[PDB]
Amino acid sequence: ARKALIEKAKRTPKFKVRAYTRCVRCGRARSVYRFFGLCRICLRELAHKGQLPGVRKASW
Amino acid sequence: EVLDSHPTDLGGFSKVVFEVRGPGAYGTFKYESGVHRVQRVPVTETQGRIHTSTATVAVLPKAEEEDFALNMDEIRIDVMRASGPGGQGVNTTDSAVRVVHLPTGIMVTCQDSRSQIKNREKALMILRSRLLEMKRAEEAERLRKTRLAQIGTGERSEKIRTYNFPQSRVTDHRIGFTTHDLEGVLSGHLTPILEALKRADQERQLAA
Amino acid sequence: GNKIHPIGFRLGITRDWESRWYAGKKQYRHLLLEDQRIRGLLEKELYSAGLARVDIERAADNVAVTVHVAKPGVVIGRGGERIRVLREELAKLTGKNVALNVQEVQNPNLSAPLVAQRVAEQIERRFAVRRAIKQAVQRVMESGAKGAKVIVSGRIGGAEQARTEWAAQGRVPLHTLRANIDYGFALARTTYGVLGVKAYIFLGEV
RNA sequence: AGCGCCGGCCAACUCCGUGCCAGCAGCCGCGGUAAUACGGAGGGCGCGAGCGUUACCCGGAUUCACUGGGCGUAAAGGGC
RNA sequence: UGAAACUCAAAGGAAUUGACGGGGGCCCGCACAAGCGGUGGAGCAUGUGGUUUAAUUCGAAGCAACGCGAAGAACCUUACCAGGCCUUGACAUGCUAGGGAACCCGGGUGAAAGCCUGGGGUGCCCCGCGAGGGGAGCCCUAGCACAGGUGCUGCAUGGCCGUCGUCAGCUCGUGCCGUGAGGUGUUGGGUUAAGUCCCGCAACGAGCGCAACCCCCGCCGUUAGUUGCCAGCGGUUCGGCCGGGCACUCUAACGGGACUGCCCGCGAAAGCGGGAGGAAGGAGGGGACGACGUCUGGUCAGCAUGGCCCUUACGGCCUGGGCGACACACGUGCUACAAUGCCCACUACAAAGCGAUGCCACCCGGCAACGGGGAGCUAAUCGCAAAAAGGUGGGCCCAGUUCGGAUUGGGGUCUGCAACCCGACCCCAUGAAGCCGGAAUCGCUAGUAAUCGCGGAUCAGCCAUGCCGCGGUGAAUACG
RNA sequence: AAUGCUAAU
RNA sequence: GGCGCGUUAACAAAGCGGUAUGUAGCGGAUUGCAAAUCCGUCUAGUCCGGUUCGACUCCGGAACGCGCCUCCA
Ligand SMILES: [Mg+2]
Ligand SMILES: [Mg+2]
Ligand SMILES: [Mg+2]
Ligand SMILES: [Mg+2]
Ligand SMILES: [Mg+2]
Ligand SMILES: [Mg+2]
Ligand SMILES: [Mg+2]
Ligand SMILES: [Mg+2]
Ligand SMILES: [Mg+2]
Ligand SMILES: [Mg+2]
Ligand SMILES: [Mg+2]
Ligand SMILES: [Mg+2]
Ligand SMILES: [Mg+2]
Ligand SMILES: [Mg+2]
Ligand SMILES: [Mg+2]
Ligand SMILES: [Mg+2]
Ligand SMILES: [Mg+2]
Ligand SMILES: [Mg+2]
Ligand SMILES: [Mg+2]
Ligand SMILES: [Mg+2]
Ligand SMILES: [Mg+2]
Ligand SMILES: [Mg+2]
Ligand SMILES: [Mg+2]
Ligand SMILES: [Mg+2]
Ligand SMILES: [Mg+2]
Ligand SMILES: [Mg+2]
Ligand SMILES: [Mg+2]
Ligand SMILES: [Mg+2]
Ligand SMILES: [Mg+2]
Ligand SMILES: [Mg+2]
Ligand SMILES: [Mg+2]
Ligand SMILES: [Mg+2]
Ligand SMILES: [Mg+2]
Ligand SMILES: [Mg+2]
Ligand SMILES: [Mg+2]
Ligand SMILES: [Mg+2]
Ligand SMILES: [Mg+2]
Ligand SMILES: [Mg+2]
Ligand SMILES: [Mg+2]
Ligand SMILES: [Mg+2]
Ligand SMILES: [Mg+2]
Ligand SMILES: [Mg+2]
Ligand SMILES: [Mg+2]
Ligand SMILES: [Mg+2]
Ligand SMILES: [Mg+2]
Ligand SMILES: [Mg+2]
Ligand SMILES: [Mg+2]
Ligand SMILES: [Mg+2]
Ligand SMILES: [Mg+2]
Ligand SMILES: [Mg+2]
Ligand SMILES: [Mg+2]
Ligand SMILES: [Mg+2]
Ligand SMILES: [Mg+2]
Ligand SMILES: [Mg+2]
Ligand SMILES: [Mg+2]
Ligand SMILES: [Mg+2]
Ligand SMILES: [Mg+2]
Ligand SMILES: [Mg+2]
Ligand SMILES: [Mg+2]
Ligand SMILES: [Mg+2]
Ligand SMILES: [Mg+2]
Ligand SMILES: [Mg+2]
Ligand SMILES: [Mg+2]
Ligand SMILES: [Mg+2]
Ligand SMILES: [Mg+2]
Ligand SMILES: [Mg+2]
Ligand SMILES: [Mg+2]
Ligand SMILES: [Mg+2]
Ligand SMILES: [Mg+2]
Ligand SMILES: [Mg+2]
Ligand SMILES: [Mg+2]
Ligand SMILES: [Mg+2]
Ligand SMILES: [Mg+2]
Ligand SMILES: [Mg+2]
Ligand SMILES: [Mg+2]
Ligand SMILES: [Mg+2]
Ligand SMILES: [Mg+2]
Ligand SMILES: [Mg+2]
Ligand SMILES: [Mg+2]
Ligand SMILES: [Mg+2]
Ligand SMILES: [Mg+2]
Ligand SMILES: [Mg+2]
Ligand SMILES: [Zn+2]
Repeated sequence: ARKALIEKAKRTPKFKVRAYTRCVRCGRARSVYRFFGLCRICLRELAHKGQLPGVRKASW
Repeated sequence: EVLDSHPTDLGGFSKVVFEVRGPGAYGTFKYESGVHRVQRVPVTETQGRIHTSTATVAVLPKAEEEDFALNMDEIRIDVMRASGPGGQGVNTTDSAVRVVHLPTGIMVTCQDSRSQIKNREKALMILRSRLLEMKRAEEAERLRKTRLAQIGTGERSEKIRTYNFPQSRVTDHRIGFTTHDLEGVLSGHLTPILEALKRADQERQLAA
Repeated sequence: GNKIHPIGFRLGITRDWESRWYAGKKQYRHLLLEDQRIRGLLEKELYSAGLARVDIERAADNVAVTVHVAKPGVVIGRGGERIRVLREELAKLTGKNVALNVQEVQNPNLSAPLVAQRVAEQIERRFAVRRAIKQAVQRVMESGAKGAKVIVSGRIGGAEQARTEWAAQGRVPLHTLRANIDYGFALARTTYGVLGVKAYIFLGEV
């Protein structure tokens, strides 16, 4: 139950509380960041490839 | 109810004997007799290898506890003079007793007391104990042969069922029945295998 | 888990971002999704052209997109017959104005993605793996690079047990930040599974 | 026109079936769900009115060493 | 003196590289010791084993599984269960045929999905004032190629990660030694945090690691001065509010500064000890960064992927339930057991963050949660925002207490279609265990431990006492 | 002063 | 048959008219794991009938088990 779940989440529900976020890259439903729309795994992958503008490794 | 138990330090059993009480217990457990084979990575294994082990299951019908009594119609009693000291008493008294179990020819002689009555009673008691011992010995021999015919040597061959954990597979080789619910089977869900075995037993009597 | 991504480690020091634009909290994710869509579409379009790098650049409702390929003619074609077409669909895939630029790579031997892609293509052709790694590393070293490394992981040659084969020459200082190291990755989908190809090329220190 | 063989020794390789079973085996060893080693098929190699197998003898075996071996620690200096 | 039957496919000698030793030597680490505070006992939160259940989805297993995947389980999530439903399917291309759809508001039954349903409209290119017919964005019915599968295999795999271990190592080219495996280099002496450096040497050099290059903190300088700040000046409704200024603090870019650089001593040297100066002294403090390899390590349930398996069902939709069970066992935490304390009132002092179906000033009503008006702020401008420990004053007076706040009864607020299973918060009443914890066990060497509060991700709401960060107050001890 | 670790890389 | 004795929990085995122990078993600690060790905890009087305020305990019976005697012929 992966493709159907992704499409159903992409669909409008009868109630507004039944809408939940999913990762726009791999379809994950857990740990999805609002700022990027991506899950933590995809976020790390894309950040290591320089494809996230202004995003850099943090160290202080 | 569990009758006998010999546990091991790691939580296994080297032997465990229990009772299933209920109408049709033996009829429904009679297909579990034989050698069961498991292929898996042991928890006692250090290098992570797969091992093939076996366990033997013996199923017997619970017997009866009929008491033993001597039928006097097949027993002959002789009385005669004893041997040894005693003077005119032992010369003239029929104190010595012999009891003979006619079907088998086994005889017991008693001369311990001066009294014929006590000697007769003692001889009958000894004869009863001897016949009871022989009956028990023959019963035990028959049961031992049945057990051996069921479990054999426990070798890896001659197995009756295989539980493959890496493949999550259960195979009954008597009927070629393979299923893939290993956890369910190990949790007590033996109905499909047993119904297949009963199917095979009913189909094997297709005569003519 | 052992090694950090060579490019991600040096972002803003030696390497530069592949996408360069500014967006606020309201527009970042939609533009990012559009960028991923564009890159995914172009990846399966110019594969035979030798696609190394795709750069997305946005000013105001207009996106640049500059691609770097081994053979620009494979992207442009006869009088641009393909160059226009790949642009038009892109607009129909973005709903904006696009300025697709084509750039030639001076040395295909010095671009780690191209080396990795070539090695993966050879592996897919049921070629020998060890010979391929040796030949690719030697080719890179023949073009003035100060060092090179190529690593292949998987069921090398269809074997039932996965292995890793690597070759190296020169210098590959992965712990040096001033070192300009180009990293490339490629996948080989053979009938027996997927093999991973990694390429490191060292081009001196800035 | 047939017989043996096709893991190494040793010449001649792929597919399917099975799953420490069935089986193979001169030695080393194969087979426990992706077997060039089991069975079948396609192909191949060697011989061919034959082709294999068993038994026995010599060779390889300088492994009873005359040609042509050894004995500190590998088997081997006798207690003197 | 001295066999055989039988049995095995080897038994052996020397040397090599490792590993190991309750062998040796020299070293090291909160390893011990020296200290301070905990855990193991109580109650509660949470994860797990087990057991139970229709289901209590699945994975993670010594260290390196157990506030772990899960940075948000009422529905959704959801992968499990029960029932009601659908069939080329909720998603993708293609071949047809019949309609020609395309897009939009209504009817019955139903818990909903669904089933049966009632009223209009396709551009574009056409013969064209024609009935109309043709190719076309696009849709449905009946067929197919097929889609779909969180179904199995991490003992077929990629990618990523954990671990030995931020440990000081692991190797290579040529030369030389050895029949050979291999050795040398890389061993010996001194030194270092370091295979760090120096000296010696059949070796001479090199690579991956160490270090450095990057970020934050600590001192200063240049560029600037708004929404920042206010030393001097003039106003002032007493707030930098204004004029004005960039002095200062600060903000963020660029630079300098520290390098055993100097002096004394020790030593071949590397270096070690002492001192001056300096904000900073011997790596200045903290991050980022993890070698060849190891662990048949983890992940097919994030994704991808070989093989196997299902195909009006192992696919898909809805409602309801379960993941929240409960004789017990364990791990990680929170709150305490009190006077170096608790309660009440007034009164100070931060940092880093977040905010447009948002943050919400202020005023009104309710004890309150909160509700009703309603500015300012797309935010160095406005808000969250009150910091708390602290300081001052008062009350409690050694008690199961004005300690402690579990459990339960009742009245309410808010979010959400919907708080029964199963949310959070306010008020009233109730006021449990607990008097410092057995064998045992854990963290920590300085702005550290301890202690106090604040923010953020996920997120309608929240079961967060978790996690990632931030600052306030601030120890003890290290002989060895 | 302190015993042991079967059997498929 | 006569005389004498005994029956306790998981096993072996004691005192007591009113109140064990050793080794096990079970929960925890330690250990990579098992054993060993350590901290806690724990299951009863053969049966029936009496006396007694009160019976595992004193008395009577029954069952089973054990020991010795059973001679002059
Ligand atoms: Mg399903
Ligand atoms: Mg939500
Ligand atoms: Mg989500
Ligand atoms: Mg006589
Ligand atoms: Mg006499
Ligand atoms: Mg007589
Ligand atoms: Mg007489
Ligand atoms: Mg050959
Ligand atoms: Mg064979
Ligand atoms: Mg054969
Ligand atoms: Mg096969
Ligand atoms: Mg053969
Ligand atoms: Mg064959
Ligand atoms: Mg010859
Ligand atoms: Mg020979
Ligand atoms: Mg000879
Ligand atoms: Mg010869
Ligand atoms: Mg001779
Ligand atoms: Mg010889
Ligand atoms: Mg000798
Ligand atoms: Mg010799
Ligand atoms: Mg010897
Ligand atoms: Mg010999
Ligand atoms: Mg000898
Ligand atoms: Mg001699
Ligand atoms: Mg001798
Ligand atoms: Mg002598
Ligand atoms: Mg022999
Ligand atoms: Mg200590
Ligand atoms: Mg405690
Ligand atoms: Mg406890
Ligand atoms: Mg506790
Ligand atoms: Mg679980
Ligand atoms: Mg799984
Ligand atoms: Mg842990
Ligand atoms: Mg934790
Ligand atoms: Mg939670
Ligand atoms: Mg549902
Ligand atoms: Mg649910
Ligand atoms: Mg693995
Ligand atoms: Mg892996
Ligand atoms: Mg090491
Ligand atoms: Mg060499
Ligand atoms: Mg030599
Ligand atoms: Mg070394
Ligand atoms: Mg060496
Ligand atoms: Mg180090
Ligand atoms: Mg070095
Ligand atoms: Mg470093
Ligand atoms: Mg200035
Ligand atoms: Mg494993
Ligand atoms: Mg696993
Ligand atoms: Mg998968
Ligand atoms: Mg798979
Ligand atoms: Mg849960
Ligand atoms: Mg509950
Ligand atoms: Mg834990
Ligand atoms: Mg605790
Ligand atoms: Mg608490
Ligand atoms: Mg109180
Ligand atoms: Mg609820
Ligand atoms: Mg109490
Ligand atoms: Mg008290
Ligand atoms: Mg402990
Ligand atoms: Mg330390
Ligand atoms: Mg907690
Ligand atoms: Mg031992
Ligand atoms: Mg041992
Ligand atoms: Mg033993
Ligand atoms: Mg030992
Ligand atoms: Mg072992
Ligand atoms: Mg052993
Ligand atoms: Mg062993
Ligand atoms: Mg007893
Ligand atoms: Mg007692
Ligand atoms: Mg006791
Ligand atoms: Mg005990
Ligand atoms: Mg115990
Ligand atoms: Mg142990
Ligand atoms: Mg134990
Ligand atoms: Mg114990
Ligand atoms: Mg007499
Ligand atoms: Zn994702």
